[PDB]
Amino acid sequence: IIPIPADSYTLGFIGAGKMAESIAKGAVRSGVLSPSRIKTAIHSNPARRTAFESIGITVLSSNDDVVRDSNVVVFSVKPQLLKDVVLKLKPLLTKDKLLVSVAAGIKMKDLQEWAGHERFIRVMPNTAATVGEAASVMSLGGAATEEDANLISQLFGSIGKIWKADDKYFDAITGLSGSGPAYIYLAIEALADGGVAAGLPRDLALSLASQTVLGAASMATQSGKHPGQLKDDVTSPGGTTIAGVHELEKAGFRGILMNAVVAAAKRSQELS
Amino acid sequence: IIPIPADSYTLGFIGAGKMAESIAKGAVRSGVLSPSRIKTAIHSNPARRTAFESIGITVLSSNDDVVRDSNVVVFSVKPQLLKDVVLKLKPLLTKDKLLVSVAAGIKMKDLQEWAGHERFIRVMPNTAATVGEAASVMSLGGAATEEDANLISQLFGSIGKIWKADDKYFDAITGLSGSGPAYIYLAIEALADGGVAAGLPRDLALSLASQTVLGAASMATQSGKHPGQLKDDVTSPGGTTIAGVHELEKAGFRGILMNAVVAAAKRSQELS
Amino acid sequence: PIPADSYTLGFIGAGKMAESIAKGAVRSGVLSPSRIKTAIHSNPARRTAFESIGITVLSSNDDVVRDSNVVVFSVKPQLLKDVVLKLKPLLTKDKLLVSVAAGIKMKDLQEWAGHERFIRVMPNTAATVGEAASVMSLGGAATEEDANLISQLFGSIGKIWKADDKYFDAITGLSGSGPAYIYLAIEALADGGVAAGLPRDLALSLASQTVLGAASMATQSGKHPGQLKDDVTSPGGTTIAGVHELEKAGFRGILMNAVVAAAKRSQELS
Amino acid sequence: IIPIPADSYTLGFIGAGKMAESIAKGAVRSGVLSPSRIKTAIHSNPARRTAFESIGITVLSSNDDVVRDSNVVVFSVKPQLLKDVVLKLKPLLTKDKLLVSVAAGIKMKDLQEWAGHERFIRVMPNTAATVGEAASVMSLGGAATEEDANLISQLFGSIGKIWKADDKYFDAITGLSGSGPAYIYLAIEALADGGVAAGLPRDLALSLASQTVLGAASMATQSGKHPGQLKDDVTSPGGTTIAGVHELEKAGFRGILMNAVVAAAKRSQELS
Ligand SMILES: NC(=O)c1ccc[n+]([C@@H]2O[C@H](COP(=O)([O-])OP(=O)(O)OC[C@H]3O[C@@H](n4cnc5c(N)ncnc54)[C@H](OP(=O)(O)O)[C@@H]3O)[C@@H](O)[C@H]2O)c1
Ligand SMILES: NC(=O)c1ccc[n+]([C@@H]2O[C@H](COP(=O)([O-])OP(=O)(O)OC[C@H]3O[C@@H](n4cnc5c(N)ncnc54)[C@H](OP(=O)(O)O)[C@@H]3O)[C@@H](O)[C@H]2O)c1
Ligand SMILES: NC(=O)c1ccc[n+]([C@@H]2O[C@H](COP(=O)([O-])OP(=O)(O)OC[C@H]3O[C@@H](n4cnc5c(N)ncnc54)[C@H](OP(=O)(O)O)[C@@H]3O)[C@@H](O)[C@H]2O)c1
Ligand SMILES: NC(=O)c1ccc[n+]([C@@H]2O[C@H](COP(=O)([O-])OP(=O)(O)OC[C@H]3O[C@@H](n4cnc5c(N)ncnc54)[C@H](OP(=O)(O)O)[C@@H]3O)[C@@H](O)[C@H]2O)c1
Ligand SMILES: [Cl-]
Ligand SMILES: [Cl-]
Ligand SMILES: [Cl-]
Ligand SMILES: [Cl-]
Repeated sequence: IIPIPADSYTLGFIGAGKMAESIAKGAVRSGVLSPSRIKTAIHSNPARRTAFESIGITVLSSNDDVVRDSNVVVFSVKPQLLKDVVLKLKPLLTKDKLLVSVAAGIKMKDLQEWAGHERFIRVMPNTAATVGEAASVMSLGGAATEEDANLISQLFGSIGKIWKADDKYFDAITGLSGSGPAYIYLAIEALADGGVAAGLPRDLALSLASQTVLGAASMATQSGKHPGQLKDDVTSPGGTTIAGVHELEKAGFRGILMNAVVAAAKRSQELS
Repeated sequence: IIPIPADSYTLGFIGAGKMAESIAKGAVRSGVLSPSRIKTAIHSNPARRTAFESIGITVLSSNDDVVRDSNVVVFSVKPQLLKDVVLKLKPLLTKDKLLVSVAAGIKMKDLQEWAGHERFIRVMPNTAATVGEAASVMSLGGAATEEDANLISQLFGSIGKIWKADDKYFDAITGLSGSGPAYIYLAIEALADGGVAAGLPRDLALSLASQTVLGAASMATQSGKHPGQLKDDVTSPGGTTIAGVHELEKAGFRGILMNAVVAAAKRSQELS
Repeated sequence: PIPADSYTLGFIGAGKMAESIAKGAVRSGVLSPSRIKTAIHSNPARRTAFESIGITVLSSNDDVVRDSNVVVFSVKPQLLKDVVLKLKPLLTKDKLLVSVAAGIKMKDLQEWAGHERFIRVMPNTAATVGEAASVMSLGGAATEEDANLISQLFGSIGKIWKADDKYFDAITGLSGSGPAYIYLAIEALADGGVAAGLPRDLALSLASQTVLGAASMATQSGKHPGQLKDDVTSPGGTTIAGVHELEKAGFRGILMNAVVAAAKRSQELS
Repeated sequence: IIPIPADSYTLGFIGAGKMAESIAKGAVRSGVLSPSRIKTAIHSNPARRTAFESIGITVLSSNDDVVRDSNVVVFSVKPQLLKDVVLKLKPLLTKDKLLVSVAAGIKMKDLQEWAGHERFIRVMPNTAATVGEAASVMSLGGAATEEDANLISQLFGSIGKIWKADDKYFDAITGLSGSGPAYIYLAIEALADGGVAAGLPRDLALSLASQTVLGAASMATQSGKHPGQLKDDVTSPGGTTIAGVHELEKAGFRGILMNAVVAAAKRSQELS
């Protein structure tokens, strides 16, 4: 358990997919890494090779070589393939290398058991990694150090925001930040459909809907205020906003969103 | 109707309130204007003086002096005060000066009638102007030129996005982009409440809820995809997301949001 | 100007609300009983109610008006117009007039009296225990000092704010009518406790005090109600389970509906 | 089992948190205790030291010292920490010291077992302790005396009202007076939103909502009347109040509150 060199470490991705590509691009963009400090290896699809090579990243010929050449190893394969991937690599997974999993639904207890050591960090990012606005949460294995956590905080900070939490919260996280973007995609479409129903052109309705949601969320993220207070700030007496708000409350809007999170969290738990 | 010099016009705010401050800051930040080209005047509250002076802007002693010194005049008082404010200034409202209203709910027909001429642009911004993410729409009076419009686009482009539309769409705009932020504040709170109901800490639930919404909206704004495509991208077969989405659909989530927009737009119309 | 420390107050309509205001003003020292007058109508039990507080009961409404710097109209609303018309010669501009009548607008008050030195107040039922929510509106000739005087008076029986007359239908639906919404809530909470196995007496005692406490927190804490709700909803706990039931059912929207309906009814009546 | 000296006993808090601070302040305010008769010890957060010292209370260096110096010991740590805290202190928990737990959801049977004796009182307060308007209930362990009960009644009388009940009622007490304040916070916000929907300014709507609720509860507390009679007193024929009440009854308002108490009480039982 030697500290990973914060400014010069090399990063390897096992599973050269979309999430790996997003993280790589983000980290290159933010200057946290350069392409020469990133490695991956393809599986069956040769189009993935091109994706990485075109951003300056070297694609090695096996998972084993990626691990050998890396200080930090990110496992970014589909969850149901992760166990075998880790077991095959296990002789190379020495405690001087920080391991990271972004696999949905795979618990730290299992990660540590497969790898045979506890210098492991789990991250649950979300789809908005692609635009640098992921909501990510990390949980630390028994031997991950504070400096390991800072390294991962800086890396994932390059594709959005990143918070820390106990591993036991990750089913609920999955139902909220993991699954939530679909709730808001529905909301955006519905708001646009509402605009069109009220007489607006469809291109404008959609443009407004998307930017309205973006603006409101940016207020919530930057203002330091409770969402109730933000709502209070915009509801003028007897005005349009409160008329719309009343329709939401008549229908139990808040309880519907709560239901969705809860159902999604419960599903996460059922899928293990 | 002399063209307003694009690179040298002076801007005046009538009503030195929150929205004026947001616009002024934005325009100074973007480099559209320098503080020396902006003027305003205080009403009763001397704290507003400080707000403007601290960004380098000169506070004159009356609304009349602001108008005299300005090529472009933005009316940013509360809507129910606007008529008397304009009537009092009318003699100074010569046709060489471009007039702009940001007042919610006040139609172009009335603006033009109060001012006595048609070189008037209406804008409807929203509350996210404070963080530079407003959704704004402008409509042009009968004598507003294409160059006048470009000037106003550039100015409102500095506090978010800005689109153009006929005045007859403004009730529906008001119900969607004007009132919509409250719908999303409710959504954010409810997502957080859902997280807590599924066992998350509050501080984390709320941070995730806000950043989830922000991220999803960023994906909608940048991806070029229809919201249904985005929803398809994240709903993996039999997974957590589609479980949550199904709960939303069982309850008619989309129709509830449509209802809110339609009701808000109908209220806008009823208020005039 | 009405002498702030020495004025005399008259009640026209010696009912419950007049009694509550009289007691509260006596208790706070804003008035003494010797500075308050009223007159009975038909019920002689009202005489004993006022006399037992040290207040003189005069023999007619006319005498009450003559002897008073400030005149509070505290008869039922449908009786107010005739009462004011009968007294109109005595309603001189040196006397401040006040109505606590539900649903009667300032425009009508001023028209019946023939002048504009008139203040309207909408209190509520909790005046009885010194916890009213009250709002005042000022007629066209009511002065700032007149307003202060009324604030002091209604500050003795609860809280008092100022608002334009045009808000009073909505006020009536919220603070006027709202107590009944809470009485339902209290009963329901108790019934819920009994349904979960609690003894009735204890269920009811807990319900009332839980509501009292929560409202005291909202009043004193300086926090938004959402923040207060956040403070008590621990992760996966009992509180968020209960809140989730409320939200599934659209609890908030139901209370909104009640306020809106009540306000609409106020407008329709008035 | 020596009686605790009613006028001179010393009180110790284990767990120097919010509830401990509320109880301390209430007891000082009412004159039941003086600050010199109260002791506590901090854990990790030194801001808690300042909170108690600023009330005149001595902060000792360990839990063990607090116990040694106290006749009455109040356990005010989070419930999931309580078992270990009591086990560690057990050698000092002699029968001459009255023990009290304010921990939510921890039964008398377990308390007695952990401490190794039955001179134990359980109290369930609620959040309004902060303003002296808690609804609290106590249950008595097998060796708690009448004089012990009077001592606790007096103590908790200083932060609200306090009743006695068998331990088997506590899941339902938790769902009603423990959780109930949230139900009322929703109600207060909803009433305010309703005011705004009916045309009121926000500040006034919220002020009125809060005081209306406070008033009505004071009437219920002081009047000696059944809530149905209080409702009958304010519902004039065909008037505004009955119009509002009818909307409540149409929607099954009473059943919804009953549902919330029941669900909360059931959750309490499930959490143990
Ligand atoms: N995508 C998101 O937005 C998001 C959000 C949160 C979490 N995640 C998590 O991120 C992980 C990756 O998702 P993704 O969307 O990027 O998946 P993906 O695009 O399908 O990428 C997975 C890659 O792994 C490769 N692979 C399969 N077997 C392999 C092996 N034995 N060794 C090395 N590579 C192998 C696949 O290549 P072939 O196709 O050639 O077999 C594929 O390129 C998942 O566990 C997911 O739960 C994703
Ligand atoms: N805020 C938003 O998010 C938003 C969004 C869309 C549209 N709008 C619109 O923008 C306008 C301004 O809103 P706002 O929130 O900025 O309001 P605000 O902050 O209250 O600003 C109003 C300002 O006008 C001043 N004022 C009052 N009477 C005046 C007079 N006769 N002459 C000059 N100034 C006077 C007020 O001063 P005193 O307080 O000192 O009297 C105050 O500084 C409104 O029409 C609103 O509909 C706002
Ligand atoms: N009580 C509240 O909580 C509350 C809340 C808000 C507003 N208000 C308003 O306050 C007003 C009074 O209500 P209240 O509940 O006190 O009514 P109340 O108890 O019935 O008393 C009104 C009194 O007026 C008397 N009266 C009838 N005709 C009269 C006349 N011509 N001259 C003088 N007095 C006459 C009645 O006499 P008899 O005894 O002979 O019948 C009665 O004692 C109402 O307008 C109500 O809307 C009350
Ligand atoms: N708050 C309420 O309204 C309310 C209502 C009813 C019941 N209760 C109950 O009252 C109890 C306390 O709640 P609370 O809100 O007051 O919690 P709190 O504010 O978090 O207080 C807990 C305190 O215990 C300390 N602590 C942790 N481990 C300790 C140990 N081993 N020895 C001594 N102290 C330790 C903590 O210190 P650090 O900060 O350093 O960790 C903290 O100061 C809970 O059991 C709760 O169920 C609370
Ligand atoms: Cl509005
Ligand atoms: Cl999914
Ligand atoms: Cl809880
Ligand atoms: Cl009524």
